[PDB]
Amino acid sequence: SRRRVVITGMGMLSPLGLDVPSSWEGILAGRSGIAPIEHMDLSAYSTRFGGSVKGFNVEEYLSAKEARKLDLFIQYGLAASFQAVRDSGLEVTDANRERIGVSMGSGIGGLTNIENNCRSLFEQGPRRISPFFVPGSIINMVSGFLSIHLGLQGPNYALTTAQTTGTHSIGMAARNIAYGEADVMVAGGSEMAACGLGLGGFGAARALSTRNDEPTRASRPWDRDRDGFVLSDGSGALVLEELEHARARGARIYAELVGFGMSGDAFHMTAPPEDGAGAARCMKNALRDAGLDPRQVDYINAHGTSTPAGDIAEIAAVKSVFGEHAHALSMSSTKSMTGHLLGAAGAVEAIFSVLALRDQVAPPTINLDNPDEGCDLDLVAHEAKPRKIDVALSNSFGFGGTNGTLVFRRFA
Amino acid sequence: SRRRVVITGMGMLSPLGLDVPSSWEGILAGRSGIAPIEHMDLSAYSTRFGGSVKGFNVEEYLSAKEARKLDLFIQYGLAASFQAVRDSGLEVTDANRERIGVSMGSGIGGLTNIENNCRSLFEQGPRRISPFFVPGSIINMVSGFLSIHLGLQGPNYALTTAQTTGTHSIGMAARNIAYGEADVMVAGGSEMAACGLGLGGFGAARALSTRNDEPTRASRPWDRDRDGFVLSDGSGALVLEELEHARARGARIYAELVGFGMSGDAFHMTAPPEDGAGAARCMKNALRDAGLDPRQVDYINAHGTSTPAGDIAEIAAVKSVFGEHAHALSMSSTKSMTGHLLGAAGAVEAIFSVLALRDQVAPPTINLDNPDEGCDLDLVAHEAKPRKIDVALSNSFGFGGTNGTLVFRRFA
Ligand SMILES: CC(C)OC(=O)c1cc[nH]n1
Ligand SMILES: CC(C)OC(=O)c1cc[nH]n1
Repeated sequence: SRRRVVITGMGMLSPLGLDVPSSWEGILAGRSGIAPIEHMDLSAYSTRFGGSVKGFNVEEYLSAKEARKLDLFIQYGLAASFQAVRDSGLEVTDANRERIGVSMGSGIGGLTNIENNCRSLFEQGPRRISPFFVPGSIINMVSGFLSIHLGLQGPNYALTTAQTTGTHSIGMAARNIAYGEADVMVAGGSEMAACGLGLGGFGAARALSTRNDEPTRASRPWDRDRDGFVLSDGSGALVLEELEHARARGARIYAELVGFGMSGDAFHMTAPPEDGAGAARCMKNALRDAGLDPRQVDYINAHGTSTPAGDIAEIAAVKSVFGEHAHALSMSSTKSMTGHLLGAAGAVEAIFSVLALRDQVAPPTINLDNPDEGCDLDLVAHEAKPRKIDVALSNSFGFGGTNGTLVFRRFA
Repeated sequence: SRRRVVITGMGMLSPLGLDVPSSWEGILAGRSGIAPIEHMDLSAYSTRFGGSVKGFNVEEYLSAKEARKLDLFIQYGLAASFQAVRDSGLEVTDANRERIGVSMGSGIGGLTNIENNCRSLFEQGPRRISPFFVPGSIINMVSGFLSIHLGLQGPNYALTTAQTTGTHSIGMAARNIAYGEADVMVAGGSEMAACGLGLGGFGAARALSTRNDEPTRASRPWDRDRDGFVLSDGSGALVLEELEHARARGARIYAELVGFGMSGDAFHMTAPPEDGAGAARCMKNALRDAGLDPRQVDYINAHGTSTPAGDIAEIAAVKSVFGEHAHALSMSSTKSMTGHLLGAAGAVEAIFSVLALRDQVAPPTINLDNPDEGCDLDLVAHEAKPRKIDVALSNSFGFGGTNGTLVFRRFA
């Protein structure tokens, strides 16, 4: 028998807010966080908008001198991590520091910093590269810096599974705890790929919406006029904790993490199978892991990226796993409002699923004006829907056909 | 509960060879794979040599049309993976495809492809960025592409823990199998960071040997005249398999994976603690996980990077863990010959530890002409040493204070 894993702290930066409550208020209000990007010249680019973190002050977390050593994706991950630990009320001691670890990841990592160092290298040569370039850019430095700042000596690692990172990081941190390798883990993801190589890279593959004239309507999952995903920045972190450890210190418990599934499509480098067969195996794996019947699922936070192929494949997977119950559950994409935070998408979407359980409200899919052929489920179009939610599922699918599913249940 | 995990296949690209047998021959001969770098002009750099993969032909594995879209680290990862799956004799079928996954990691990933696309962006513009930029450069796509080519539908992910990547990848893939998430995993790492940004960034940190006049003598772990690590390229992959699954099909078993340790130092972004406190915690976790008496350890494949602080912290950790027995075991650094493959270092060094068990020989630490103060263990100076080896341990330490230990033993 495994130990049980509960959520006792959450932290976030998103295009809707600098913490969880501000973000969640934007989610329930149906607000968009998408705007034209201000921090660079995008004249030559086919996409000029995305979800930026507005008003972030790294000096609430680090000295200006510490912060100069670290890429934005690392600053964002540290901010979500410090928020989640504070939110949990956990006290790190000599008695428990070896039982507390970190799994914070990223899809694309230190693109901005690499881009800024390339400028210096071609302009002036290698003498102008920062001494902190390597440690300040590598994906495991959110886990490393957090562990150094807080004295965490438990398992210390980072996942990178592109758009699935946040979901895999959380699920494998839950495994660490379930099988007794740690009592507490800080887990999630962070991303800041709005540089030329990000917008340019995804733009070259024709993956991005180009609705430059109306950025707030660009992200429209399952709508007949969708034209690709919206690139967004930010971070999510959750304090995962063994149940008996949480109860002993009187921790506030948001929800229980009951299931985790993984699968590979083994199909294509960027496209899903049109029946979403890998996403179907993943969800069934997560439900078998939790000991749940499909009929017990009330709410799905979809991957729902606003791509032609992805959105439909996910409807097919849900119809196949849930049969008739596909028309009773509610499913929405919060990416209609946040855009796609890539490696952080699963971390902020885990937090939205947990708060959907806490508040007993399904977040809306905004911009769902004309649902496409076969998109006939309850996708919570336009407006938040209060409803009963005992079980919430969160899905992430990524480049390489790598899939993750998390199942959260109410804890009483 | 926990199932046992064995090694049934191995694969490698290194500075010593284009497969496992050729690389291992070089190891037991005391041959250096370090040479002046040919593929670019380094006259502006303080380090002008390293361990390149010499004479690699990707058209032994993949069409030139596919290879053109993939960073070298992906090419190197696929080559090692294809060798390991063939070496295992495993047949992938509809009956087992959902039970075979992959965890191939990298420390920095597609830095050469990123540097080339940065040139295009700055010298020309974003219209010249490759449509294959993202899927040809991001770390999770060795796992991605390998699943696509072989039809692997099991757990599909990637670790990024800097110089610890290869050791954590193998260790967490063994956990997947032990706990029933998969019956087979392809696990290890790949690196190719030998571009301007890579040599420049490690250069800016003064981390690299500048022994340009004698490259084969630069990597000299525990020697008094060491002056930093040597940057090297390549990949290691291993087929991990549940014991009864391996027995059922009549697999050739190289060794058993009995122990895995993780720990965080929580000390510094890049420097080890002088007493090797985090390495010592990590090795003790691994030895308890394996159900062993520390006096059972016959051979240690050291991290042994040839840095002033790293090499001596590692002696201190070994003396603390093993006491008087630290004088009876043999410890060596294969980095003396290969240099530091970073994210792949733990993967090739796991394979070198397994072959030390098959052939009952400790690989040499070459270049160890004048051992430093307190470096008075058996460090197998100059020449390979045949001896009894029932238990072999492989250590990796990384930036962020991330630590990993693998314990292997002989199997009936
Ligand atoms: C991103 C792509 C590889 O996957 C999807 O969009 C998807 C949707 C349902 N299953 N996979
Ligand atoms: C890579 C660096 C942070 O750590 C080491 O070299 C080391 C040696 C013993 N403990 N850690």
